[PDB]
Parts: sequence; structure tokens; C-alpha cells
Amino acid sequence: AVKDALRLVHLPSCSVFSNWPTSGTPLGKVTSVAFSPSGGLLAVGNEQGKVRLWKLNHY
Amino acid sequence: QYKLSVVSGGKPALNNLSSVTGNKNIARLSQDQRNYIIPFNNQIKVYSVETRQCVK
Amino acid sequence: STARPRIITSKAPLLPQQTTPEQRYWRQYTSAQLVKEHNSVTHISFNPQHPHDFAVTSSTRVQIFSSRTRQVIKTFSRFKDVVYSASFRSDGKLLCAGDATGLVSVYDSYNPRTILLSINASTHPTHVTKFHTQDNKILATASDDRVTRLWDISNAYEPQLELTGATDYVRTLSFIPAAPHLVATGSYDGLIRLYDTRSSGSTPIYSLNHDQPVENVIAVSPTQIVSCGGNNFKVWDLTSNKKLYERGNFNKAVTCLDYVENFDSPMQSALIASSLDGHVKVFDPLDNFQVKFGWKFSGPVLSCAVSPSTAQGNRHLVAGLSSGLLAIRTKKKKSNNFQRMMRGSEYQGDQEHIIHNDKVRSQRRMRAFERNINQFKWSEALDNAFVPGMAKELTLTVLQELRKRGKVRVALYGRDESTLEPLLNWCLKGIEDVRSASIVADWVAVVLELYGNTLESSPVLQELMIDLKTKVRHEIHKSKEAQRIEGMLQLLT
Amino acid sequence: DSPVLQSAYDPSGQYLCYVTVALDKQRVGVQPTQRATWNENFLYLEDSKLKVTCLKWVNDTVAIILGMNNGEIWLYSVLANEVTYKFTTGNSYEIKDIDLMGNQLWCIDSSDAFYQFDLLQFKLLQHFRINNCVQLNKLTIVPAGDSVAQLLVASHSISLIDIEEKKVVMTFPGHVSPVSTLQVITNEFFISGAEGDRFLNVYDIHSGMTKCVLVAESDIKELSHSGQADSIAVTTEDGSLEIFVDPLVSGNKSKKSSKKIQIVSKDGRKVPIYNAFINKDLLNVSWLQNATMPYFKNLQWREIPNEYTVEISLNWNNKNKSADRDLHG
Amino acid sequence: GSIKFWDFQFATLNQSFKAHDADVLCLTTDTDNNYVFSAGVDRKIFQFSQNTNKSQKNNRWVNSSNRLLHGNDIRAICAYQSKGAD
Amino acid sequence: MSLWQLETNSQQFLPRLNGIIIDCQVLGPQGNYYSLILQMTENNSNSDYQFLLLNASDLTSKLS
Amino acid sequence: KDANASHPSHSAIQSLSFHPSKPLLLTGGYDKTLRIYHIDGKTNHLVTSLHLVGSPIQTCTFYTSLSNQNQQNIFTAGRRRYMHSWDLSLTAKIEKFSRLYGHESTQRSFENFKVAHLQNSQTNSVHGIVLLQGNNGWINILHSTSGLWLMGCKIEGVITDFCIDYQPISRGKFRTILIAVNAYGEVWEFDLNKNGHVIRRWKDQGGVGITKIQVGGGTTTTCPALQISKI
Amino acid sequence: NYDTDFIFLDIESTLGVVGTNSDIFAEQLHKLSS
RNA sequence: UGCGAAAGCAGUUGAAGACAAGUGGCUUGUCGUUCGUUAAAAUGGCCU
Repeated sequence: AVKDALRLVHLPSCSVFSNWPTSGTPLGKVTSVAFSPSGGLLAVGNEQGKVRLWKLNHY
Repeated sequence: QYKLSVVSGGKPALNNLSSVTGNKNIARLSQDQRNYIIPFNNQIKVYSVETRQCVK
Repeated sequence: STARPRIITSKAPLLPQQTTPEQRYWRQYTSAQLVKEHNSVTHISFNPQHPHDFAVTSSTRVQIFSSRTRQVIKTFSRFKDVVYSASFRSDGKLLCAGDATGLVSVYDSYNPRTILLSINASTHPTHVTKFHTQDNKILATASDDRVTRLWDISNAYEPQLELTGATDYVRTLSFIPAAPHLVATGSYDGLIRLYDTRSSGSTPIYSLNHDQPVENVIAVSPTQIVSCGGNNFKVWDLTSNKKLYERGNFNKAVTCLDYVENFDSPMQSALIASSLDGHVKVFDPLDNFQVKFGWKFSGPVLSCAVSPSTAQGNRHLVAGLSSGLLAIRTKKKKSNNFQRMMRGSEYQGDQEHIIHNDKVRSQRRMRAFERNINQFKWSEALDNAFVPGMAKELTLTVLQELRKRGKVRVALYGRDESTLEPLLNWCLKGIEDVRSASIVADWVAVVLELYGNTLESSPVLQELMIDLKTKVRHEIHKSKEAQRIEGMLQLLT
Repeated sequence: DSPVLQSAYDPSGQYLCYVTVALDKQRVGVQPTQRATWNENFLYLEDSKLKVTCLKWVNDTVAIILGMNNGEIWLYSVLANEVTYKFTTGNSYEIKDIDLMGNQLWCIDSSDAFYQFDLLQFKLLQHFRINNCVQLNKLTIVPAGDSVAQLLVASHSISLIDIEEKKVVMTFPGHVSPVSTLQVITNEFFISGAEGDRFLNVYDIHSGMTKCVLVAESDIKELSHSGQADSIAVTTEDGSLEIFVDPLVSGNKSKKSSKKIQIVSKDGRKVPIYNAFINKDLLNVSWLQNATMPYFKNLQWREIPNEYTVEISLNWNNKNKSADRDLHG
Repeated sequence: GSIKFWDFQFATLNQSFKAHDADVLCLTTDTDNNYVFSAGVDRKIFQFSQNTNKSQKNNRWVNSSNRLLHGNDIRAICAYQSKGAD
Repeated sequence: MSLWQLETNSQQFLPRLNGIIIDCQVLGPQGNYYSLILQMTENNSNSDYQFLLLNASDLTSKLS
Repeated sequence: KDANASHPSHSAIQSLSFHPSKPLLLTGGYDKTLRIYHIDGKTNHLVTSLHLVGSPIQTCTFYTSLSNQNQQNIFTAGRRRYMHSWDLSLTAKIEKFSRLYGHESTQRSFENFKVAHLQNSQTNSVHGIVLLQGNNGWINILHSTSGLWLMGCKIEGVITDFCIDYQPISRGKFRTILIAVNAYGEVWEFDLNKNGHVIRRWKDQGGVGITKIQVGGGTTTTCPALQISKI
Repeated sequence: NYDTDFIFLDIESTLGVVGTNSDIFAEQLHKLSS
């Protein structure tokens, strides 16, 4: 509905990560999201037609 | 110099028995079900369900 | 599994005088306008370039009509005597008009107030004035002086060429459409003369003997030209100096011709001809100048024209009558946020590797009888036959589909007096026609086979059976007397 | 840029080993270069940051040695799907190049160390390092039979090394950038080519003198030479292939390419060639048809024209014609 | 015309049958609820059965049968079942 | 060829199969094909059978 | 690198799914095409790309069966009365599901589907089900290979979303639970390895306009199990 | 038929006519990758 | 059924046995029975 509206909430602690996404993450108007089953890897598709890709270095 | 041959196939020829309802279809699928083995009255045709061609 | 076959509408063997494609196209020229002029409409030309306006020469005025409103946009009234000819230049930029005092006056089109130059031709009336069709700056005027003149419109004092040689009343010019040195002129002694303009010009190179006094000569090909005069028109091959067709399909003298090429039509070319008895006819130059369509008008038609080859809009056939009136028949022709949300719906697969297509085509809507025959509602299909707004071939095809398909009796089982009267009341009308009467025969035979007791009870279908009896009596007298005519011309073999 | 990170043929050019990334982990696969004689199972590197830095076909259980970036040479059989043996140095330094002669594996380290292993004994035989060779990223064994004397090591500047004395016996002027191919052509010549330049040079391994310079018309990625020095096919950065035919004859000091091959599709899209293989009269080129799956082509390179444009059939707008349905749907 | 069976606890549908062609005015059952009979303005009487042991252990009615006996409608239906009357 | 959903007694049809169905059976492990024998009885002078399996997904004649 | 940066999309990207095993990412949107990208770090290239004409897609899912893990179907669907199923074979053989086997009135659009695994529970034979969210409260569950309507589960209210939970039972047997939410906040759980019967009905504490439920921490439809013992 | 043959149709419809290291690695890899 | 033309022209329609119903027989009717002759109906209709 609005731009850049994505949060990653850690759990069991139920606390939102406060360092990502920042004000300069090109998330766009987030209209889909997907997690990789093995790589630890987000894909975030927005209304402009762009899948942006991030890797979580814990995995 | 003239010779006779039979070159082209015939009818499929299922089980022509009475007193068998249901399974009179003697054609089979493969286990890796990519080709379909049907008998004829002249031969065994083996079609392929992917390409609809007779392969053997 | 397949799709369901559509119910095929019963077509009989074709009767004579079917609707040809040529006459379907020429019959959709309709919505006639009749404009009463002050005198007989003698000439009518069209603008070539934006081919969308036409000039009508009545007496002592020339009116340009528009081809979208059919009202007079502009008018030229400052002639002293009867204006005779008025044609547009090939660029459509200016308009020449020959006048009964032998004063050719050329204005510019779409500006009646600026007379551009007044060529003072012969003291006799000048009856035909037209620019060259290849060249732009030469104007050919023939007059009642038995001599045509080619005028350069720069030097408008002496004619640059003086084509004499004709013995009586030259009334038509024409130019040959590929060789620009070649002027074919036509006079009231017959004898289409034609001149090479690089030569002397006081002698034609040859002459074509139309026997009647010609009224018009037009050029169809670069090779063949058509001259009308008298009750016929003739066509002449020009490379071989020789006549090759003549059509005399009129009662009175053919007054004018014109010709169309390459326009949107089943006919690739069309010559139409106007003939002082009411008729304008269209002839097809590709099958031997055979007539394909015609119009009859309310008096003797003096001149005619059609919209030119590149008309691109509302298309016109105009005919001006000697009665003093003008007949035109035309054929006509959410949010930026929401769009950004629903962006992709117009893409149609350009950069994409594989392109899949299994959207089925949407077929024509099924009528109620066809979907009832599909749903096996056979009595409801008969009921849907006998509604009033049904075509006669549609009632016939649902009767024939119920006859071939299942059972007349199934379609007729649960009926009584009030629900049989549509069938028999249509069978009265269908017994007259040849194509229906076999089906009407067996349907009436079945319904009197299985409703012979309702015949006794209800008196208000007894009278329907009696009317049907007199109908079959008239039809059997007709089918007997047709066999008598068949024998009486079998005798004459 | 290409998804195929590393790739090499076996000798005789019958199989191609190739390392590509698969969703943050390296995977090593082997494809036959002609099917007329898919292979859908890979070796998977299980760590997200362990990656292959070099690879070499051994010659007879057939295997690959994959030089990793943690001081290990994995030895991986291809018919089975496990690393059969894990050579390790004493360090964590990434290894820049390996080679083998017979059963004697040699390798270079990012700390400019030389290690020797024995494939028949699975043991680290020697470890040393030599002076004034400090940025090494290629080694090549100069062949003298079963004797594995004379390594040939590059650091932007090729140096010939006697291993009995562990010392440098010749010094070749290399390039202005790190050497990316360093291969022995004959028993007296070796070719070398650097990163980001389009100039190979062939040196005389007995004198130090450069015999000739070979000039590609784009920056060279890989090279292959036919086994008798008669032809050298290099593959460049713009996806083209350039064949120098008989480069070791008397276009006297620097020779251009004799033949140039590129591949276009039926559309006009130019696919890139990576990593071809040449032999006597036979040339096998490789590309990627879909995103990461290698396709091959054999060519009689002696009878093609000079500027040859291979055409491949590739899906661009083709209507999905299903075999169970006619064209009208 | 649809006839639906709803689990009382959880208050929710188990299965729906599309039985009649118009309204279902009246429906009834027997003593041990092995049958449910139903009827309405389309003038057929439908019977929904659960008599099989698998039907009773799976809670699955089947649309067993259907009879056309009435002339115009059925506005009332009832059932009696005793030792000498069913 | 009708197939009766035995829960709700609900037919799904396949209506114009150029022959009467004298044998039909499911075929696959998951039942993804139907094999049919169609007797094509407009000619009474011969018993001419068409063998037609078809995939159960879109009910299209795979390999007639 | 942005995954669809190699080949741009002509619409908003409406759905997005990774492969269960391969390094593939399937994107798809209202420009009625669906694209597969081999993803890695550097160069996310385009594997293949299929443009279904006249069928804008809204949900697209990699399905991979549990028996042989060799099918690799892609199920895709939008605001249409059909749903396509591409069988991955590296021409392209896709089939179309367009028959609700008697239940077309309660399913007028195939938009919101989810794909899941189901066990026969008299054999140890699993098969994929697609689950369609319909009008009244209905979820129509149907076979992912034959398209036969297996069962239906009706909740009471405005169905807004649903998810699939699995729970293991023994060696090689698991049980599939459909979890469907009203708009108001009350949640039904249906056991559907038997007939689609309710086992639990609870209520969300707070929550009045409910758009999306999801489970996680085990095998969801977006983290799928490749092997039946890994459920 | 129009090229000097004669076709005939049997009553059981048979149409007849009257006329005028690396090798073992390759084998085991095509085994183990199929 | 045979010969025919699409009209028509010649030929008909027996026996055995078993079973069912009705009143061991008698009557009637059937036959996934045989020999001889060239010889209307279970509310039940067509996909997306």
C-alpha cells in the first residue's frame, strides 16, 4: 500500500530488526516477497517491476 | 517381375470375447509411462505419448 | 471430443437474379438528396487532391459542395451569362470555368472573391474548360468556334496552341493519361480528333469515327479511351486506332461518362454513364464493359460524377438532371495510480521466449431455437420457431432440423388448440413457397394424423384447416399449370 | 558477464568440467561435449564462501583436482559424486594454480609458496619458496618425461625454475598485468597471455627470446593449442574465437588471427563462446544455451571460411505448438 | 434446492448436496438417523443415507435415492418408525 | 463419457467422442489418463474400434 | 544484483517463488508472462520465459512432488476461470485446469490458490493438491495432476486467506491441515487427509480486518520438503 | 496409385501392394545420469 | 428374406427344452437355450 513497507521481525524474541531496511533501501512498493529454501536469500518484488535481491550472511 | 506384399497395418483387435465387460483393452502403458504398447491384428504398435508418433 | 457443429441454415438452390457483389456495393449508395437548382445542371467536377469537394455548374453560378455535409460551402456567382464548364486543377488549387460569352475565368478554389485571371477566348460560347492532367500550367478550352485552344496561364493573351480541324461544335476535351502531348477532342460531327501538340496542331494525327455526334470522351487506360454520343458508347484502343467494344444499353443519348480506378470496391474499375432518359449505369471495364448496376432518376440526367479514387471518407455519386435539380447518393463509413497498478495488460509477448495461446475464439451467439435443440427441448424449439420476429429461412431450418434430427411427433405431442395455431398459421404462409412446402406438407400431415379429435372438438382450427385446404387448392392449380407450360415448351424443342 | 566461473576440458576434449554458482554455493559439473557417443548431478560445495580457484583434469579412474581457497586440493571422481581425497597444505592461503605430471602434483600458494604432492601416495612431499617471485598466480610444469624438473611460474613476469636447486634459471619479460594463460607449446616454446590484454607472446624456453607475438582483436579469456603446435585457438572477452593457424613459422613479428568464429542465433542475438577446444582438424566450441547449461558444437575448422558465423536455433518468439493439438487450437 | 449437513459444534458445513431443482420445503429423518428424506416444490422426494458402517464411522451421507410420486408439491413430510410400523 | 463424483453424485461430461464407449478405465498411478474404446457404429458392416486415451487434466485426446 | 535486472518485467511483480532444489526464481505479474531466472550473486540470468496470452497471472508456484521429486510443475493462475500448469522439461508442455467437477458456481476465479501435499492414508501414496479460495467460505481442493475435485471446506464468513500445515504421525505418514481465516478473525482448521472435516475452531485475539495468515518454522508451501521424512 | 503400383484392401483391413578409461566412463555416465 | 431401379415383383411368422406367473396336471408368457427356414417406457439426455 505504501512505499518501503517491509520489516523483518526476529523471533522467538518478537523484535523487529532495527538496522534493515534503512531509509535508502530501494524496496519500492513491496508487492511480493520470497525466501530462498537454502541460501538465506530474500527476493522483494515491487510495483515498478523489479525484483531486488539480498543475502542474509547468517546462512 | 511383379511381387505381392502386405505393407500397411490393420485393425487394433481388442479382446473379442463375450462375458468380459470392463477390461477388454489389452493395450498397456509403460512403467516409465512414456510409450504406449497396443497390439494390432498384424503387429505390436508402440506409440509414444509425448510425440503421438509410432516409435517401434 | 469436438465442439458442437452449428445449426446450418437451410439454403435452397439459388434463384435467378441473385445479388452480385458489384450490385451490393453499388446499392449501398443511398440517402438521396434532391437539391433544386435554378436551371439544368450541365457539368459537375470533383476536387482531385483532397478529393472531398465537388463543383456543380448550374446556370450563371458554380457551387462547391462539401462531401461531408452536402451543403454548399462556397459559390461563384459573378458570371455574366450561363457558366458552362467548371473543373479543378490537378493540384486542386484553382478552378476554371468556361462561360457562354467565351470568357474563361479561373478563380482559386475555396475563395470565390479572387478571380485569378480571365482568359478572353473566342466570341462564341466556351463550352468546355479543363486543365492538363499531367501539366499544371496549361488549360484547354474548347468553344462553339470549332477550335480548341491550349493556354499557358502565365501568358494569358494569345493561346499557346490552337487546335483546329473540326467541322462542327467541339464539346469535349480529354487528355491521354500517360503521354502528356496527346489531346483527344470530340465534336458534334462524330469524329474524335486527337492531336500531338509538338506538331503543327492544325491537323489531328488520326480520327476515330464514332458515327453519332459525341457528347463526351474520357480516357480509361493510357491506351484506351471511351467516347459517348448517341445511344451507345464505344471504346477505342489508341495504340492501334481501333474500336473494340460498344455498349448501347440505353434509350436516349448518353450525355456523360466518368471513370474510377483502384478505389475500395469489388469492381477494380468502373465507368458510369448518364443518358438523358433517367438512367445512370455502371459498367465494369474488366469483363468487357458489362453493366453491373444502375439508378433511375426523376427526369433526364444531364451530367454525373463520383468521388475520386482516393476519397478516404464519405463517398459520393452525384447526378445533375436537365430538370434543374441535383441528386446525391452517398455511402458512409481511470487513474494514473490505477494504471500503474494494472500496468501490464497490453504486452502481448514480444521479448518472451515461448508464447502460449489457448484462448478459444468467441463464436457467434446462439439463437434460442439453436440452444433449445442443443438442450433437447424440442417442443420449446418449435415454440421458438413460431415467434413473430423470426426469419422465414430460420423457421424453415428449425423445422428441418427437427424433421431430420428427431421426431416431428415429439415436437408436436403435448399440444392442443391454443398451441397448434402458431404452426398452422405459419403453414398457411409457408405452403405458398417452393422451398418450404415439402416440410409444410409433412408437418401438416403429422399434425392431422395425431390431432384428428381436436379437429372435431375445436371449431377454431377447423376453419384453419379449411383455409389450408383452399391454399393447397390454389397451389395445386399452380403446380398443375406449371407442368402445362413445361409441356407446351417441351413441344418447341 | 558469464555465469561459468571456471571451466576446462579433459585432454581429447571429450568432457567439460565447469564450476558455476548456484544460489550462493559453488557447484562443479561435467558434461560430455558430444551426446552421440544431460548429466544432472553436481558436486556441491557445502560452504557459502568456499570456492574453486583452479581445476585440472587428471588422466585410469578419471578425476578432477579442484584447487580451493582454503589451502586444499580436492580430488573428485566424476563417475561417483564425492571428493575422493582432500590434499591440504599447512596453511589457510588460497591456492592460485596447480598442475600435474604423471602422478606428481604441484601447486602454488597465495603466500608464493610451492607445494608438491604425490597422487600415488597422498602425501605432501616438498614445501619451499624462492626469492624475487612474490605475486605468483600461474605455474606450468615444463615436460621432460617422468622428470618434473623446470617449473615455469608467472607473476606478471614468467620465471623458469629448477626444482633441484629451488632457484630461478631464466627470467622472461612478462606483461604489464598478471598472466592469465601460461602454457607449454613445444619442447622449446611456451605461450603466455595476461589479464585484460589481447596479446599473447610465445617465448623460447631455452634462450629467453620472444619468438613472436600473437594479436587477438579482443581481450583473451582462454586458449587451447592443438597437440602438435600447428594451431592455437583463443577465446576472447566478446565471446569470439580466433584461430592462429601455424603460428610458429615466418605477420612476421606479430601475427593476427587467421580465422574468427562467432555464434549468432536465428534472431540476431550474438551468444558468446566461452572455452573452446581444438585438435587436428576438429574444433569444439562451447556456449550456454539457457542461463547456465552448456551446449557444444564440433567444427572442421580447416575448411570453414575465415569470418565464420555459426547459426544456432534458439527460442525467441515461437508459438507454443503443442503436439496434441493442431494449429487452429 | 441444495441440502446441507452442518456439524453443530464448530457450527460449520460438512457436506452440501445439490439435490432438488427448486425449493426444499420439508425434510425429516428416521429414529437412528440412518436416513434423511427431503421434498419440496419440484415434487421429488430425495433420500440421503448413512447406513453403511463406513458411512457411520466416516460421517458421510450419500445421496442414495430419489422418487417421483407426487403430482404438484410436497409441503409436509414426516416419519414414524416402530416395531410394526415404519 | 460421464464421470460421476460419487460423493455428491455430480457428473462431469465429455460429449462428442466419435464412437460409443464400449470400454473406459483410469490408467495412471495417480489416474492421470483415461483409456477408452470407441466403437464407431455408424457402419453396421464392420466392428471398427478407435483406441483413445486422453490425459485427465484438460480431457484432451492424448494419442488417439 | 537485482534478480530480474537481466530481463525487465513489464508489470508489477505479483508473485515470486524459488525452486525447492534448483537455483531458480520464478517471477510473474499482470503482463501475463512468467519468467524463470537462474539466480546467483553476480549475474542472475534468464533461464526461460513463457507468455500466456490473455491470462494475467497473480499466483505462480513451483510444485515438486514427494514421491520421486522429479516432476517440477509450475502452477500459475490469475483472475480467470482456469489455471495453467507447465511441466518443466528444459516448445513447452502446459495443461489447463478449467473444470470444477460440479462446483463452478462456488469458484469464479482461480486467483488465490496454494499447492500442498496430501497422503492417501490407506496407501502411503502422496499427491499434490491445489487449493482454490472461492466465494462464500469455500476452499475447493483438487488434484494437481488430474484436476479432479477431491473435497471442499467451507468456513463461515468472508474467506480472506488460508495456509497449509503438516504434522508427522509415524514413519512415512503425515497429516495435512488447512487453516482458513474469516475476515472477522475466527480461524478454522480442517483435517483433510481424511474427509475435509473440522478439528479445531478458534479466534484471533484482536484483529478485525484480517488479510493474511501464514505458518512457519517447519514445512510451509514456500519452504517445501523434498523428502517425506523431512516434513 | 499413380507411380506404377497397385494397392489392395484386405477384408481385415491390411493394405497390401503388388509392385515391380573414456569409453567405460562414457557408458557408466550415460548409465548414472539417466 | 430374394430379385431389383430410386417404383415394384415372389416368400412368410415352425419345432424342441427349460423357467416364471396364474388356477402333479392345465393355461399364458418369457429365454445372456437348441434345431430348422433364403427369412416403448427405472423422471432417465451431451463439459468447462
